[PDB]
Amino acid sequence: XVQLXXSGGGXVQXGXSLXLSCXAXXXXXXXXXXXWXRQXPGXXREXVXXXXXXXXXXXXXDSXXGRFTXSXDXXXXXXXLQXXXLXXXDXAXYYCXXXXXXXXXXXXXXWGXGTXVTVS
Amino acid sequence: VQLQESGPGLVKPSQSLSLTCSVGYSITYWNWIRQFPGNKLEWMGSINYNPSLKDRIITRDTSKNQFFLKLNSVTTEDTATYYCARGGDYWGQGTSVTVSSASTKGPSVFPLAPSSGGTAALGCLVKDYFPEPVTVSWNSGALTSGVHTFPAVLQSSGLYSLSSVVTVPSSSLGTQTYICNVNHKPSNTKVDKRVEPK
Amino acid sequence: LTQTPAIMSASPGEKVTLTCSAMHWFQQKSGTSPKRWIYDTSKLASGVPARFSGSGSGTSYSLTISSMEAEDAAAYYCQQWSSPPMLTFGAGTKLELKRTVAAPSVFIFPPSDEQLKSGTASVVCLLNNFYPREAKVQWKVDNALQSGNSQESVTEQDSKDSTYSLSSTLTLSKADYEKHKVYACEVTHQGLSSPVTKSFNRGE
Ligand SMILES: CC(=O)N[C@H]1[C@@H](OC[C@H](N)C(=O)O)O[C@H](CO[C@]2(C(=O)O)C[C@H](O)[C@@H](NC(C)=O)[C@H]([C@H](O)[C@H](O)CO)O2)[C@H](O)[C@@H]1O
Repeated sequence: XVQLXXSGGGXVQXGXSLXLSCXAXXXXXXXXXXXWXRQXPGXXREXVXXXXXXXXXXXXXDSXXGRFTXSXDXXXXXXXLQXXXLXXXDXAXYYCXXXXXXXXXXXXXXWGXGTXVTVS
Repeated sequence: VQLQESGPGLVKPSQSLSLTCSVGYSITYWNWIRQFPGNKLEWMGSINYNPSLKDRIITRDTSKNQFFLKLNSVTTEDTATYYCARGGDYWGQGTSVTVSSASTKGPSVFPLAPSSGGTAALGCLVKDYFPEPVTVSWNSGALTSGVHTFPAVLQSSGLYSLSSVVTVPSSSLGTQTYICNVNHKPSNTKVDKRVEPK
Repeated sequence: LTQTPAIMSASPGEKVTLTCSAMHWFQQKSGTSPKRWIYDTSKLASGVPARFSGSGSGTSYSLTISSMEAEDAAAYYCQQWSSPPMLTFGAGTKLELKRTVAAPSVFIFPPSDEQLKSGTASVVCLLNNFYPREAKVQWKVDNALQSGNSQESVTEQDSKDSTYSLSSTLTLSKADYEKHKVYACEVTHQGLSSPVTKSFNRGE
């Protein structure tokens, strides 16, 4: 039943910011980690960031550390990825996924449609 | 205040475990506290008992300023690191006690050969030995970078098994020889096992 | 005594709070004796840096670090004394150093001929240098999920790169080993978009 819809992408200049969001439907996202990954046309999906359950903190990939921030709104059943100091190397389709394993092993069974972020 | 534990590190099941603690301060609470392999701490008792163990559990001797622990009818669940302490401010170094029916046995060292990016992994499986510990080096100590020697696991046979692995450049698999040096003193066994790619 | 969280990951500089729900606090680093760290709820023991503090009352107590330091990574146990005379510890909270996400490197090793001559086959799966700690290793023999016939062990957090490593051994009889073809270990981790499978064919 679960569905994920990402939004907030678009064309941005190098060195600016973005606030991508992902809304969850047909199920609550309060008891599960939400993870952002990204993919370039001819490449594979690389991990970007992860927000575990509240008070279980967040974790990030090396390429986005210090520049990106993940957060959650359990009330609105949504996740958010803040992207600052955007470089052109961040141009990709950003997907959001739900980790089905409550023990955070990342059973990524449900994925979103993704949103295109282009930095130029 | 200094406390030191002493006694046997290997006791047979259903036999008796006796440990002595040498104490910088007079005895007129002094506790025995143990920590299981799972890192759970448990207060057993004190002399100037825990209901979970009161039926089989502490004396004292003032001539040498020592107090002693006596635990009878031990099982494999009693394998633990035992500490003596004064209240909670000064702890001893702790002694590891293994409760097992197993007999001394040297290990078999089998290769974990590298096969088909630019990083390859190889190693050695040190299997079916008793008791702890073994030591593993690589190329007589010349290779340390990328080495991971894992904690041993206790198998259902009652014998220990561990692996020691190392990651290297793939281009070095044809030019560099890799030998793991395993030492098990209780059985006086020493193995130099060569790991060749497959 | 129930300690929260079970594992705390903190970057150098964060304010950290470990809660003991129902105070004394002991610090223990791997292999060493526990040391009294914060006694009588808030009193600092000898040698304890000023960044440590204790608070709480009644049914909730807390140990607080103002600014995390690398040397603060350790297990922290809360301990209480009740006068039914009982001295009780908590399960402890591991305070580890947080780093960037690193997916494990997966390798598989078939059994050697030497071990096969003895009637046993050990297949080894290595997960090298990953973070965070949580992962899942699934053994599959000709796509059949294995259960109750494997054992794993994990290294401590590496002092250099702050990663973990895991080794899993699947053990079978030589006969049961020769009854199948494809041996695989499948790894899931939060740094992986899809599970990583490393496999081999017994005859090759
Ligand atoms: C200077 C200092 O550190 N004082 C401590 C210490 O005081 C000891 C006291 N003067 C004495 O000699 O009796 O310990 C105090 C805690 O005292 C108890 C407690 O009530 O918590 C006494 C209990 O009898 C004792 N129980 C056992 C089984 O030993 C416990 C126990 O030792 C601790 O809980 C272990 O951590 O301590 C107080 O901490 C003073 O500040």
